[PDB]
Amino acid sequence: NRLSVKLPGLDLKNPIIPASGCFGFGEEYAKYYDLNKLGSIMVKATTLHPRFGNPTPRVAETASGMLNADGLQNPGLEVIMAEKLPWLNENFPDLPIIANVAGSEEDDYVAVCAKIGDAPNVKVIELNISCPNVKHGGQAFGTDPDVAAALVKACKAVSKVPLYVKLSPNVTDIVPIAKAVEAAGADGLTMINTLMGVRFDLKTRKPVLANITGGLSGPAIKPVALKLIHQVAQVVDIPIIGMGGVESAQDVLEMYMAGASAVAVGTANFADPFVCPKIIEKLPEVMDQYGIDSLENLIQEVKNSK
Amino acid sequence: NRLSVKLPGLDLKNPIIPASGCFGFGEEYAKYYDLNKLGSIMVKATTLHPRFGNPTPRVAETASGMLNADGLQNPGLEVIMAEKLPWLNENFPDLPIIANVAGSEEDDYVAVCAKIGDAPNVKVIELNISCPNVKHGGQAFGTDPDVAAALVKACKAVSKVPLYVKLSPNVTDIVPIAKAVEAAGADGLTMINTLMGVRFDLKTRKPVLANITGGLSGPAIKPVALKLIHQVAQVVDIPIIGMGGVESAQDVLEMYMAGASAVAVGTANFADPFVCPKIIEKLPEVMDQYGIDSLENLIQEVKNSK
Amino acid sequence: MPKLQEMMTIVSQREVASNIFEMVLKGELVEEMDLPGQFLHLAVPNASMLLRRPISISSWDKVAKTCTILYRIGDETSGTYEISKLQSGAKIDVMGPLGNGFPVDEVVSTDKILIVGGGIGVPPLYELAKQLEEKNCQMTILLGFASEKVKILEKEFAELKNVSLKIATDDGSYGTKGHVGMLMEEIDFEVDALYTCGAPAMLKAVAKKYEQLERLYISMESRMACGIGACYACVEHDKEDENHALKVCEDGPVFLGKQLLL
Amino acid sequence: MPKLQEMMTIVSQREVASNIFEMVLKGELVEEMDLPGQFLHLAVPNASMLLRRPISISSWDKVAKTCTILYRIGDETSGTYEISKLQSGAKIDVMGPLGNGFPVDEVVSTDKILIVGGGIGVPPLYELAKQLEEKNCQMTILLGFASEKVKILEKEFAELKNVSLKIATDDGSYGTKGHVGMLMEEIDFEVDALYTCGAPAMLKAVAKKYEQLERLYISMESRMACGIGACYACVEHDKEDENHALKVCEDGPVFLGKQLLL
Ligand SMILES: Cc1cc2nc3c(=O)[nH]c(=O)nc-3n(C[C@H](O)[C@H](O)[C@H](O)COP(=O)(O)OP(=O)(O)OC[C@H]3O[C@@H](n4cnc5c(N)ncnc54)[C@H](O)[C@@H]3O)c2cc1C
Ligand SMILES: Cc1cc2nc3c(=O)[nH]c(=O)nc-3n(C[C@H](O)[C@H](O)[C@H](O)COP(=O)(O)OP(=O)(O)OC[C@H]3O[C@@H](n4cnc5c(N)ncnc54)[C@H](O)[C@@H]3O)c2cc1C
Ligand SMILES: Cc1cc2nc3c(=O)[nH]c(=O)nc-3n(C[C@H](O)[C@H](O)[C@H](O)COP(=O)(O)O)c2cc1C
Ligand SMILES: Cc1cc2nc3c(=O)[nH]c(=O)nc-3n(C[C@H](O)[C@H](O)[C@H](O)COP(=O)(O)O)c2cc1C
Ligand code: FES
Ligand code: FES
Ligand SMILES: [Cl-]
Ligand SMILES: [Cl-]
Ligand SMILES: [Cl-]
Ligand SMILES: [Cl-]
Repeated sequence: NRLSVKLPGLDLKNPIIPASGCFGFGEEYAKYYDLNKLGSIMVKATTLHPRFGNPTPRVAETASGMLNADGLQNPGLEVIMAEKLPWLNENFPDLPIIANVAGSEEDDYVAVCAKIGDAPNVKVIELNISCPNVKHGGQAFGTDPDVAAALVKACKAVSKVPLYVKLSPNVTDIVPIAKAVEAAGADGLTMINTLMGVRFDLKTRKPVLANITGGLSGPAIKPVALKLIHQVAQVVDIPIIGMGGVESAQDVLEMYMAGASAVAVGTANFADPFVCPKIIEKLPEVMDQYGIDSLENLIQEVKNSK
Repeated sequence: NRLSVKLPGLDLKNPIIPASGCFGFGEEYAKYYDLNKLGSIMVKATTLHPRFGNPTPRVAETASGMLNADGLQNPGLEVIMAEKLPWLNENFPDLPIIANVAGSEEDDYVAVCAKIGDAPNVKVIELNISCPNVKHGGQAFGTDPDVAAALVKACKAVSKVPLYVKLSPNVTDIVPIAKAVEAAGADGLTMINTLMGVRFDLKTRKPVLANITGGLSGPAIKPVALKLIHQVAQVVDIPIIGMGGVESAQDVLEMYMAGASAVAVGTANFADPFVCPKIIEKLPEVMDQYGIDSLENLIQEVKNSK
Repeated sequence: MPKLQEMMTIVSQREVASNIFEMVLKGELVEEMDLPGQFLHLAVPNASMLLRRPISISSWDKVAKTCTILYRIGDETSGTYEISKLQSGAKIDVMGPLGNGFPVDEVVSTDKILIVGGGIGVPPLYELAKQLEEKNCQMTILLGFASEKVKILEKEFAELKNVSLKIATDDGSYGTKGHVGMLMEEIDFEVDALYTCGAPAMLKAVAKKYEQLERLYISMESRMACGIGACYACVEHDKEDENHALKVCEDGPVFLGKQLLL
Repeated sequence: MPKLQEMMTIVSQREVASNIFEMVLKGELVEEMDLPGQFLHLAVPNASMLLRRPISISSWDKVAKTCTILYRIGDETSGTYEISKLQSGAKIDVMGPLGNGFPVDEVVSTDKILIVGGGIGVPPLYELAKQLEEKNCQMTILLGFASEKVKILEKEFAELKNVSLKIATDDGSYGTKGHVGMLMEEIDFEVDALYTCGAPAMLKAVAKKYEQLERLYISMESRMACGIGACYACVEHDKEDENHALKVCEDGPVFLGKQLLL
């Protein structure tokens, strides 16, 4: 239909995708609506081994946003291949799944990328490079173009599905990293991951988060997301799934004006569990309001804008 | 009193300072209350020559924030020495003024720093290094530690008043820049300047701002500000005037927990013209609530926290 | 002595045209109002929307302690939309009144006044005509709208004596089909003062047809932040003084035609 | 068939103790309530505060279609403060009811039940006692507070038959001076099931004194985000299964004492 969009590895009925780490592996939000309404799902990060994650408190509220520092808690590859992904395949066999892949060192990233494409419902791997690198001094794989390009090319060597890369906003210049990752064979990009923030408790005078720092998400970060998506779209020809503060069909369309081809929705699910289906159903009315016939056309019109 | 705080060049009756670019040179907000209530004022940026600034639209609203791209509109050094600063000296001779200094190339920064200390009410120069450098490819003087250290040391050579440096949050790692600038002789720091954001108009499909990108300010950016202030405070021994999203006496105290010694207040003035005096008067009640006797003690307790 | 800011009380609020609400506000800010064409800087009742909404004062009643505004709302993500949910009895956070308004002191019974309004530029012109009626002068008032669906204040203007009122709609749904500028071109007298407020293309047409008139007052709009002249968000180039910036919120919103470029 | 979310109507709301409000909510969500100790996930009426506030259900009335909550507010920057400004007739955005509550099915008239509450952990224990009273069992209920200034629900608990109620205050302003844990140490019978909810130090004391009891139910609190088990914000370590994380919002909020570490 009008909402349908086609991306490498993804023939989506609509462009609305719950963002990784905000939907689990679907089992809880499924209690609230038929997940088939979604275009896709970015499931919680997969690491090679299980991770309990960071100590609590893990979250904090901010003005039009939140902080989070769960630390990529997940049951690990085996359990995700055996339990989490099969449950989604059984209950929603036609719903394509984007597997968010994280790690502490390159070998770990590669091992997950070799295996997780085997799951039939997994159509795309989302490479999360905002992770501290224990072979590089704790350096997030995504702040250095050469590190990032190496990681991408290595994982590209073993993926049986198209490989997207999730870019971090915490850089002086995102253009070198984006260029390098496309050159290393990335089929697409997703952006953005969280900003870094801190809250202090006035009584204890200590940080609210046990991790001290946390990732800043929510509508507060949408202007930064649009800036970086727009910046990157002028510099690469692979498509972009945009995210950061999306809350409404208006926000979705604004993501398109920036150069995104589909839109992920994260923090909004916590305020409103129905936000993703609500956005999906109000998209055609809102597209009418601004004279947009189809999302596929809008992508090409904007791509030629240019 | 309890609110009094002493910084290089600043014996402040309280730590509340309207942020540069959000108070003009005081003449308009003075219509609403006695500016003597303030601790200080960061006046609009001074460049060597007049600047009309960027085309309109210059501002846009965001979730718990705003975008702004005025482009450092100011009447230039001569007019600011002859009109703007003397008016503040006549009407508020005891109110210390922080002169925000910007420029396109180092010689321009130096020339302003040589002259503006002559004004009797100017007690501190706030070096704004978030400016595009036309001798470096448009590179903001504040994203490269060596560029920044050179600029600071050059301006340090001619300033008759203590020199503070305003740091930009748009960097991968703010610690090298902060270290280098302290080493170059900076008496103090102020942080943070704005993040970069973009809004799109859904009807025109073009950016809302004529400049496309704009600076993102307001409560939305407070978690990022606290993160960077906290990060820098562990790495330098010169004091910090913290700013970014401050709206309440609570926010002021939270800035102190991060390591600030005084707090600038910017975007909040546009929503509430009385916000700075309101914060000043509710600070003692709020300090009571969290068992803080004086702001000077709190600074030392936090500095030893460490 | 001036109040500057006040939590006013909304007396009533009703949708008088498609997505256009008329709100009556009661407060002590009304006692400070003088020139037509000043504005109020309204805080949206939504804590994620920090910039005030600038809205023209359409009329006031000093005895009633009330003022009246008419504003168009956006979609459900807009702040004006939030404002329209406020009910009779609610408080609204007002700064004002603000700006340089339309001057009327030098208007006298001999003069023939022309008024050109369009869209949501129309509200402030009502208090203008209301005041000029006391000076026993003869006014022609030309108002244009996109559609009958958004026509406003026809009845209020019609009940004013010494007023010829012609109304255009772009689609022809009401009155004359076309734009106000057309009804301008048909003017057959010597106008001594012209007051105009509306969409940029209309303001441009008026400014060329009467470029040689000196008493030509143009009410401008702009994106705004501080609303008081501090932040420099709302600058126009000064036509008579290149190398100088006019601030719509504080120098205006009303300017002499010679001060403006298109 | 389950509603999951509902714009409930606040029936009333009044400050029943220093910064503690009792709100009555009317909606179809009440028909889905069963176990005591479930909670509601409340949206703050402030668009800059996006995380819902988790608040225990204190009591409900299926015929009235009402539930009752008692919550403490923070300062004027807190969201609970905003919630307390809601007036009779306003709507409030509720998700719920949520979580694993206190089980009562296996309680029988023979059993002697102990209940230990503190502070704002007390509200959910009221609906618990209310339900246990029907099972004709004999309860001792020990409640502790910082001060008389924050004592809540004494009268409601007192009007319950089969209930011995002792009340402590840390300062001695009311009842027994000291903490609940002291009144625990004085227990002189064999308790078959203990239900407790309150501040961590208190939960810890209860958990040691009755570490050997199996029917020991502890209601936990945590920072929360999604409120349904998706986001992993609210994890406790599983004591009986190291290498496993319990989620307070979905596995709890009520746990068996053997599942918890301190
Ligand atoms: C001096 C002055 C007087 C005005 N008088 C009236 C009046 O009497 N009636 C009326 O309907 N409108 C009037 N306007 C226009 C009115 O301020 C805007 O229509 C309104 O602010 C749009 O906000 P929103 O909440 O609908 O949209 P949002 O999209 O939620 O607003 C986003 C931001 O953009 C700003 N903005 C967007 N469009 C405009 C615009 N066209 N002009 C100014 N700011 C804008 C908003 O103030 C806000 O800061 C006036 C504008 C000015 C400058
Ligand atoms: C399962 C459960 C049931 C609860 N039942 C009750 C009850 O019946 N009565 C009652 O008074 N309180 C109860 N609480 C505690 C209540 O949720 C917090 O006191 C409240 O969320 C604090 O928010 P605020 O608006 O006052 O402060 P703000 O500082 O504005 O909140 C900031 C953020 O921190 C969170 N937060 C801060 N302190 C706490 C805390 N102690 N627990 C959980 N979240 C916190 C808030 O939810 C919000 O996300 C319960 C908590 C949980 C987890
Ligand atoms: C609780 C939480 C957990 C997250 N976990 C992950 C993750 O595991 N992997 C990942 O790539 N991004 C993760 N993110 C980032 C989001 O997917 C998204 O990139 C970011 O939050 C911005 O989108 P939003 O503002 O719509 O939430 C997480 C965000 C939150 C709030
Ligand atoms: C309209 C506007 C103009 C500004 N102008 C300047 C400036 O001229 N020089 C400068 O160093 N910072 C400037 N800033 C940045 C603010 O001083 C402050 O560093 C930033 O806005 C964050 O604080 P806030 O969130 O409290 O506004 C400006 C900000 C705004 C919104
Ligand atoms: S709005 Fe700030 S100067 Fe006009
Ligand atoms: S709050 Fe999200 S998992 Fe418990
Ligand atoms: Cl791992
Ligand atoms: Cl210059
Ligand atoms: Cl009256
Ligand atoms: Cl009923």
